[PDB]
Amino acid sequence: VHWSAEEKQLITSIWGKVNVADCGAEALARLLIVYPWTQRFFSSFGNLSSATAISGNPNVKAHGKKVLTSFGDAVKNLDNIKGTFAQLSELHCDKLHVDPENFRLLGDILVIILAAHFGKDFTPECQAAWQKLVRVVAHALARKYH
Amino acid sequence: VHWSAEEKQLITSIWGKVNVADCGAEALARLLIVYPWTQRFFSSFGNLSSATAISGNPNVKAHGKKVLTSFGDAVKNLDNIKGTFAQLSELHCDKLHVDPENFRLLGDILVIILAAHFGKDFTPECQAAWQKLVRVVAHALARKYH
Amino acid sequence: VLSANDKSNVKAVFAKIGGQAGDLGGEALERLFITYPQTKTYFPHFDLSHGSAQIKGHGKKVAEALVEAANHIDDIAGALSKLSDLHAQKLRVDPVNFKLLGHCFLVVVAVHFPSLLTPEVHASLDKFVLAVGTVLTAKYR
Amino acid sequence: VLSANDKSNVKAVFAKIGGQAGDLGGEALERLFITYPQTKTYFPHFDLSHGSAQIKGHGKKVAEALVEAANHIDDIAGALSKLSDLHAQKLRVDPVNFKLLGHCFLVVVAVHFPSLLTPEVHASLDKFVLAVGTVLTAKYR
Ligand code: HEM
Ligand code: HEM
Ligand code: HEM
Ligand code: HEM
Repeated sequence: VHWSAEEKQLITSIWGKVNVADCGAEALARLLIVYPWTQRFFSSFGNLSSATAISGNPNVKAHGKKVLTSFGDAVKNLDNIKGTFAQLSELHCDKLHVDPENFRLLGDILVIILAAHFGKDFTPECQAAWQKLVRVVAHALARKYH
Repeated sequence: VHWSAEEKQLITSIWGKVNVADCGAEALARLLIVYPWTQRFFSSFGNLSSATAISGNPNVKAHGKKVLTSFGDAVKNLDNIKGTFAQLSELHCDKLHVDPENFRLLGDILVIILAAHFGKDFTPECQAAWQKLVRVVAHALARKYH
Repeated sequence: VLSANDKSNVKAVFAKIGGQAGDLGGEALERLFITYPQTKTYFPHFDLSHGSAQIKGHGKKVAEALVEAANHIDDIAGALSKLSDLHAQKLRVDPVNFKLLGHCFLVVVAVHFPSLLTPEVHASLDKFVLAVGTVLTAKYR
Repeated sequence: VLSANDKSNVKAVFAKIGGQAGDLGGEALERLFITYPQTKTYFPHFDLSHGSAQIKGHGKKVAEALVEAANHIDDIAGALSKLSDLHAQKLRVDPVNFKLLGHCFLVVVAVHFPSLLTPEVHASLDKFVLAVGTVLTAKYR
């Protein structure tokens, strides 16, 4: 709930270099494959019975861009993650019923995916700073119980 | 964070019938045995290398009474679990470093232990009401990150 | 892993709870939908209202595979061959939904059969139901 | 469970990452103590300061049992016989502390070896490290 100085500068000196499109499907395509009891919420997404398809569906494609577009709303407004994902705290609870663990799981997919897109320029401290940012955007949603 | 009417009346119409002593060691003796990577924090507790001893140590005996004595502080003050276990939120974080899961685990030991002490008089609704109370006393402590 | 005494305390208990299944396996699902409504999402085809012929009866089915799963304490994967697919590939049941059921099963036995479920028995029973689901998730993990 | 392609993608990757261990197994523990200080409680005997001969060197040991654990992809319990006790009975390592390490291991491979770790490979690798620890917790679960 506190943000040390170098953290803010670091989650952004690496944010603005994210291709919200390309790392968009990537976080989602990975989460449908490596955690496939999750495909259950995306049955309205079309054919998802193969990596080739889970990588390749248009619906999954442009839901990703949206999901990661939701992390830019964490980055810019680093003191008020409460207010930002408060409406998404509901929709990821009362509407769908997505167990907290799942968030924390997409969270890691995401911390893996830039650790691949940014190589050596994504350092342990930087990782210390994002896997933390995960755990809070992750928690903002985890509220409609608490 | 909201407490429906029959819930309050129910977590107490069953609270005051708890023998804080006897169900004290019980929740703790059970948690040391069925989750024994937890004994690691109780090395200063003496000989804990057998159920017979984990059931039977004096130090474990009178730490239990204390632990469950901490749930009576949840029951009476059902709107302010924040304030009550805010100092224990720290000590169960910055001092010892006890992973959130562990709490949630003692939580269940506890919801099991009265379901044995109260038989049929501990009904599904009543269970719906306590396993909930667990998840909040459980969360009050889970804060020194969030 | 289960050692003999695990496998044997998990027998002891299932030699008593042989009596009741649509009376005991059935009470742990009413406990599941009430404490965790969310898990009602898996049963739109079901009636979940206090008492119905579905939670009685599908209830009676869940005990069986746990009773069956106990009779084959060494080879449970095969002993629950169909089930692990129908739960992991088809219905696609979120992993955690097992611990809750598993834990729901413990309550009902703590309800009716107190002075069996001693701490050690608790442990065994836990390791068991806690590995019954493992073998039900097999397909995804 | 691991099927052939699991067991084989988990080979493919370990046939490349053969190159580096006190260079790769070692970078996932610096990632562990930094992202999760807490896990520093297990090493009062250690220096954890950026660079030391302990995280380099114990680092080089952790890759090995994961490399060894890969060479015996069918029988890993035995292939990590000592370790599972020294971690589960003696040091008594909290279960979750594995997923973090496991996940820490994925990062370092995502760091250095991007265009191997494709989504499917990610899955395999996950199932692997995620069952490497299982076999390390064996004693308690
Ligand atoms: C934890 C990080 C997550 C973030 C930041 C996030 C963000 C979002 C966003 C931006 C939307 C778009 C809603 C709209 O524009 O109307 C959404 C909806 C949705 N989310 Fe998430 N989400 C997260 C995790 C998850 C998880 C873990 C799941 C399931 C396991 C999930 C499943 C869904 C589904 C099914 C929708 C509705 C899309 C549709 O209509 O098909 N999300 N979320
Ligand atoms: C989640 C419900 C829990 C509650 C309500 C609770 C409550 C308490 C209370 C009342 C104390 C006494 C502190 C004092 O009087 O100075 C305490 C301390 C302590 N707690 Fe907990 N606790 C909980 C969970 C846990 C868990 C999950 C662990 C470890 C896995 C744990 C380990 C300890 C230890 C080691 C102490 C210090 C006792 C000593 O000095 O040896 N507690 N807690
Ligand atoms: C102790 C672990 C479990 C056992 C022993 C078990 C047992 C069973 C059995 C015996 C069936 C009947 C198969 C058939 O006749 O078609 C079944 C089906 C089913 N189970 Fe489970 N189950 C377990 C866990 C779960 C969990 C955790 C959930 C989700 C909350 C779940 C939800 C379902 C559903 C939705 C069906 C299909 C019902 C129908 O379509 O008629 N089960 N299970
Ligand atoms: C991928 C899973 C893991 C692997 C492959 C692994 C591997 C090893 C190896 C090879 C040793 C050396 C044994 C020896 O020479 O005595 C060891 C010891 C040790 N491990 Fe792990 N380990 C794993 C998980 C963990 C976790 C999760 C923790 C806790 C955060 C941990 C903490 C320790 C500690 C404290 C020692 C003893 C160090 C010493 O006393 O010198 N390990 N492990």
